[PDB]
Amino acid sequence: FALAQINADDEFIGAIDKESAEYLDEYATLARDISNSLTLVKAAFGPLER
Amino acid sequence: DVQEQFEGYLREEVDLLNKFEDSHFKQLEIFYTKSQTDHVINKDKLQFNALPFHTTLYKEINGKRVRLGTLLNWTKAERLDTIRHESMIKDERLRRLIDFDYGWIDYAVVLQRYLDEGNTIESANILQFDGDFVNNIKHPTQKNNFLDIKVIKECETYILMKDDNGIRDPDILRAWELNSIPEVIELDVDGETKKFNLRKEMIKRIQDEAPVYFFCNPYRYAVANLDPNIPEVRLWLEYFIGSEDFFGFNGPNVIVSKSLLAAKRFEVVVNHLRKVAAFELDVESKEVMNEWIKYIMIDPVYRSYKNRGAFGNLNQHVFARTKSEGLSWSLIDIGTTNFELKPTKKVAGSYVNKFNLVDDVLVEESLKDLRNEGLHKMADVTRRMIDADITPENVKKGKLNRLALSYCGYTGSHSATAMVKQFNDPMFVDIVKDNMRVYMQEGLQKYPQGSRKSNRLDILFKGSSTNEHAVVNGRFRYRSELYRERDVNSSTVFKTATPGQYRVVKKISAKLKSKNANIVTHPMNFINFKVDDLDIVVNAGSRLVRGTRAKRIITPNYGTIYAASLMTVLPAVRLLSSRASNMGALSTQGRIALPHDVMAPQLAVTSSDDVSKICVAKDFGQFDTSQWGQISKAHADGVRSMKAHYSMGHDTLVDLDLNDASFADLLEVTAMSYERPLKYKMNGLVCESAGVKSGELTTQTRNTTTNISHSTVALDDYNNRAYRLNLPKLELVTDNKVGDDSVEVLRVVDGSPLTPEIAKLYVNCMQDHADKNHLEISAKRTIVGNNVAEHIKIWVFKGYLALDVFLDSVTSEKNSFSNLNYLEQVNILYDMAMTLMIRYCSVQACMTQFCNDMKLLNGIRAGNYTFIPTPKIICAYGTPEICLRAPEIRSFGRYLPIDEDEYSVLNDLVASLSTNKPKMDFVAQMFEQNGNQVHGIWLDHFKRKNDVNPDGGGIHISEGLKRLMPEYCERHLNELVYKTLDDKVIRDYTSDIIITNICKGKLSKAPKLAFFANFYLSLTGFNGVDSPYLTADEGVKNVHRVIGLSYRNTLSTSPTANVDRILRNNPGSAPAYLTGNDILGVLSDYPYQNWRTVVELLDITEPSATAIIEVATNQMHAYLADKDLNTANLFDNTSRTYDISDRTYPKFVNITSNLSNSNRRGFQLEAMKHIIYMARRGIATLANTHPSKIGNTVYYDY
Amino acid sequence: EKQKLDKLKLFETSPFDPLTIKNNQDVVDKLYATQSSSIQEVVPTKTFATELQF
Repeated sequence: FALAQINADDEFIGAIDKESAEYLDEYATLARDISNSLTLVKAAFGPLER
Repeated sequence: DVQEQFEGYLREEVDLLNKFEDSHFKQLEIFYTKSQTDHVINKDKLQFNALPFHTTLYKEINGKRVRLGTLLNWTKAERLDTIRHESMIKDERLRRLIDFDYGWIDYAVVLQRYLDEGNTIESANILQFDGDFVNNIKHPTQKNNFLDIKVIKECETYILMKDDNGIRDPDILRAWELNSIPEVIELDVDGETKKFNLRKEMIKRIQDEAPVYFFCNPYRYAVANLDPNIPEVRLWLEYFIGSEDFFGFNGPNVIVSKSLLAAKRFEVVVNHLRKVAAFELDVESKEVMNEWIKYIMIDPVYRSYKNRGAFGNLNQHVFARTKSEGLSWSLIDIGTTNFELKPTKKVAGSYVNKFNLVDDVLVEESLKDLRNEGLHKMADVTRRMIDADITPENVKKGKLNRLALSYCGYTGSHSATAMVKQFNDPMFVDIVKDNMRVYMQEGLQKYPQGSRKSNRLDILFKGSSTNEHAVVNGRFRYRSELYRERDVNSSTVFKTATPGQYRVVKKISAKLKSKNANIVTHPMNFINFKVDDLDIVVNAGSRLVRGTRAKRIITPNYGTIYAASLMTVLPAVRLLSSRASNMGALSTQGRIALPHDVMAPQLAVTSSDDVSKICVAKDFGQFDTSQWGQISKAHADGVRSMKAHYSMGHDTLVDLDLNDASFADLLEVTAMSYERPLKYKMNGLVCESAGVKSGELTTQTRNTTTNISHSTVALDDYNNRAYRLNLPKLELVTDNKVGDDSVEVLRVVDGSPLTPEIAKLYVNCMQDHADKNHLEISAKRTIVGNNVAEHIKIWVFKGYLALDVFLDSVTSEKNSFSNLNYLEQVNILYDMAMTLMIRYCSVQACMTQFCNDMKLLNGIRAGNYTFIPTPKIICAYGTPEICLRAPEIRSFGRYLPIDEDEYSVLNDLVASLSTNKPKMDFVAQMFEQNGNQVHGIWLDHFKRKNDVNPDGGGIHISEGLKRLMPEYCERHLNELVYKTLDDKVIRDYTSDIIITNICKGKLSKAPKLAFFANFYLSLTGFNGVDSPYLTADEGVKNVHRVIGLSYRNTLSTSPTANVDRILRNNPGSAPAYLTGNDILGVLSDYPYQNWRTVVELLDITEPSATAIIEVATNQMHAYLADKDLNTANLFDNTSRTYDISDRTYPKFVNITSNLSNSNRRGFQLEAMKHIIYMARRGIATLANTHPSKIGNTVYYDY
Repeated sequence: EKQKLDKLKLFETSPFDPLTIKNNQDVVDKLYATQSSSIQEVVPTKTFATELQF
């Protein structure tokens, strides 16, 4: 009923750019951690049995 | 960012309020010693004893304490010897002051410090008795034909009349040493009469001629303000302690010691101090006031009476030749009621074309008289101001002469002498007869209810000087826990069963002299009329005026003549008073508040490039002698002319019954009252009048008719002369004619500029028809010009306004200030300060004066205790809620950021400060002791006529409805009679109740606020026009520039007045006793859904009922806003000058919600308060009902 | 500073404003008590009216 008009200010865009950098860094770190964990789990643990 | 600035300004307001209260308490800490205890109103328990001399009453609420006020217990007066006592007083001069009356003790010790500073004052010469006065006493009797004067008959008092061997102006009281002849022989017809001249001149003249009634205790004021180091205070002291001139006050009267008019010097010096402080006069003005205070200290009053004429002649021509362009306004739509002041560009250089008659010979004669008196500097500055430019300092210097005249205060001539002076052409009589006839015809056409016999009783009730009145005798008893054991005496206060409670009785026996009480109790005097009532005498009243103007004498008509006048002449007066929009200026209503609107045509003419338009002002004096004789008979014939329209009538006057007499008889009796001489008495002197007679409700009509006839004949004569010798003719544009003062604008027909020949010819008036003395007096009285005009103490000059200065609150007639309750006194002071701010006084000076006035108020006195409440009651509800920096806006204190608990406790305090229980108790006991007082005619006349079940629809009949309903009318009527009577005891009981309730911890619960809303502001543009009030403060002029100026057409009308108009216009529809206030209150009690049923139970016929319902529906906001405050003493002139109406609401208030009209208007005024507060600083804002930025992310619109 | 924020949020937490609250309260106040017993038996109570309109 009382929908507001979304207004994009310069400060919001700057904050969004900062968060874009943060997300890029965090995605890269997650990828590296996943690769390391895959290597560890392949090298360490073998098959399981009943 | 306007909202943040507004919030900061409110916070500064709170800070200023706290500082002001703290300063008040610190200042009161010196008059009484430092507070000894802090008594908590609720937490602590005290038994009304063992409380110290000075205590601070606090109240605790929500873990916080607020400062209610101060209590003073006069039993423990020993503490007061710490600051003031006879032991410290040592100097021999002040011992006599102490012995005369102890009230000076404080001031005395203060004076001693000055004496211990080493400085000593010198004695001053007191002027002695001038023997020639003995020749000026005349004792008239029948032997000398009462000195051959017609008006005087049956006189047993002396008269001060001018004589060759007598001093000039004998009536005016002179300051004299009291060692003058105790007993002087009088040379009457027998020659053996002896008169105690000293006794009469010391007793009668010190009270009748020169009353002094200070608003506060004069000793306290002298201590607070009269600083010895001030040169004026030193000069007065030289006249006060030097030569040992002593005076004091006992009860209401003044007692002197060695010199007459001693207290007048005190009045004059305090007036000098206050006026100099308020006006913020420049150094030159300070010098001329030093000169005047030196010159008139010898005789406080008589010197002013000498220079009245010179001062008037000089002030008439102030700014006559001004080179300055000044303001400019448009002359468009000048001849209609809808005229408004609008700006319009004017080409420079119009000053040479303007011309104002100066009558230079008289100006130089007045200047020479001023030099002879020794007022050289004032004469020089007035002469300079005659031709100077326009500046606030210049206009203050011009009005400085009237400032000087305002020094004396309330001064009047001898009562009997004033009586004898005041009391003593066929075309003209034809014109005045025609004008009176046309006025009577219009009045009878507009309001014809008087003729009908049925409406006579209602009109008589709604509408004195009757010989016989009833008397009420009884004893009023009440229980007081406030006195002491010592005070118990068998006469008044009785020791009762309770150890601490006493019973105080006061014996009353008083006559119900008021018009309404006499009307209800004794109507046969008003109704029945005998011929002999045209010959009986009626007591007269005397009213002194501020300044040195002539004393006013009021001569009421007799009751029967009053009823006849109500029936016949009242419609004409009512029609004359009513002026509405869309009417021509030269109309009956148009020809005859807000200074700018009333003087608007003159204000526009005096600032205009057009030079054909001229302003002519006429003042008529001593026209009662002209009113004697022919024109009185002309008025009588004009009234008689209406008898041809009414059938039943008698040839001559006969005794009649008011409700049975035909209208012709009433018209004839009014004509006889108009034309026959009437007898009046006061102070043992009886006089007869055949002129205007100063009869109430009739002076205005007769005076304006005579003035209209004068103007008509004068204009016709000038036109005839202009035809005889070739000169451009004149034509009347608009006119205003109030009392004997008239101002009209005349336009030259051919458009040629005004010439001194034209002005001279118009001034000459009746040339070759009357004596040269008439021409001379006409020249002295009137003025004609294009630059400066005057009317009812309003001075207009080149599009600028100037008000009068004779207005203050320290000294008042009849000392009524000292009788009212605390809140009424606060309201009176506030109102006087407000009306001061519009003229010559800024917020700084006026607010300082107001704070000092507050600091010296007497306080609630009861028994031997005194309460001084906190000064923060101004912002509280019930008092005018004001912010200090913006005092004009009333009821603005709610929005201030005061703590909620603090504001609540303040509201309860101010609510408890006024109670209605004592009046109810007094009325109830009077009824139980004296019984019924209403006549049987009013008992039978007020009966239920609408034929409606009293039970109603079974709805809840409240107390007010039962009071006003017809079947219970009789008791209600009696209450009115007993509400007429006023006596000391009700207010002493009120003070006692206030004291007991306050100290016991009982605070009355304040009523809720009708309207309250926070409005959020935004920037916007200007709308108004610059203020003609040049002398006014900067804030008011800024408000005029932002919002605008108001007008009588656009001015709002109070709902009570509207309901009164509706009731009066339709007599017989509603009971006569019903007033607008009562109906409005009972409607405000009930929900509107049942309002109709309510008006059925009040026996209101349909024409009044529907209109009353509509008024209540549309105008309940005004009644609800001012419900809890008695606005009888509030005439907010500065607030009225602002334009707050429907014309300015759309540009400054934005309300989008759907609300009823009353609520909408109330909230519009609420927004207007914020708008005015902001606009006082020159910022124009728009109010909205919603913030622009609720959240840091969200922003709102519309 | 929290008081100003709370007062501002009051405007958005509800669709009413003090003007409209006063207008609505001017309708049901004293309405039920004034009428007779029989009419009172066939009209809503004041608390009921406040519950409906708020």
